[PDB]
Amino acid sequence: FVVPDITTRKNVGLSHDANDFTLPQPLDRYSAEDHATWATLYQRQCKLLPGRACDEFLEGLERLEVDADRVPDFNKLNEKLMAATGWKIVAVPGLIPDDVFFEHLANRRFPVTWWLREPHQLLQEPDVFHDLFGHVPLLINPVFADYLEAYGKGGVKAKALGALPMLARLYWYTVEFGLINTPAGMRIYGAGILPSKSESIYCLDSASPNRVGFDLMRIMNTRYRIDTFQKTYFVIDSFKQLFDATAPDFAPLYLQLADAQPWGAGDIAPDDLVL
Ligand SMILES: N[C@@H](Cc1ccccc1)C(=O)O
Ligand SMILES: [Co+2]
Repeated sequence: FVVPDITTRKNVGLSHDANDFTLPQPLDRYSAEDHATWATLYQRQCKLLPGRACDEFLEGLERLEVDADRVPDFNKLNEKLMAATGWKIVAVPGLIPDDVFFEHLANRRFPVTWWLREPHQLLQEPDVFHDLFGHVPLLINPVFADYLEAYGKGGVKAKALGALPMLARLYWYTVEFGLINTPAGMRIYGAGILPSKSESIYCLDSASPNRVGFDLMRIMNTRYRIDTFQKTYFVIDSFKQLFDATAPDFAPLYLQLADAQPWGAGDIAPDDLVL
């Protein structure tokens, strides 16, 4: 049997723009159970993350006043975020079209899935805990925020050249699953890792995954999988290094990559700096 997925179930009776796919955050749809689920996830992660999350992330939670005991009011958070870096979050029903996503980032709007996972499934699909808790705190960092805006603006060129998957790989291996080295050890900045109960341990503690120095061409030539822990994590030295490394013209890189065989998710390339 085919049954409606969680995105369809959660958005019953609600609407989305056919242009920018936003809706006002439906505060009335959050149950007591949702706020409790948020509180449980928030508590779990805030216990686990010290000494694992990069310090900028944990500071962002505090400076944005991300609620510990309820699903945050997006408008209230936006007061703090707009003052910091001129960004705002917008509510979306779930996954949105790539062009809309890029257009949002290009305009300093970060799309956040409004609804929350059920306590039964504390998942695959992005929810508000992943999108808000995982992605938003680093937007208070001006270099990271500029990186996301630049990434957004880059969507037009990528789409024109049939290279959106190459940009998607870059996003995945930085914004979603990135690690950052520090003198105190490796830390986490990827939004896919920070909300997780188990990958946050594995990515720093396990001998299994490869930890490879960031390399733009390598990353855009590297496949990924969505339903398993990462076999490779890419490591930056700073958000500045990441912004600068991604500032050159990607057009000739895309054309060269278009004609190449990509690395598998678990491969170590000949030129990898393995850490
Ligand atoms: N430099 C890229 C744009 C981009 C910036 C930052 C991240 C990703 C892409 C281009 O020429 O299109
Ligand atoms: Co994400």
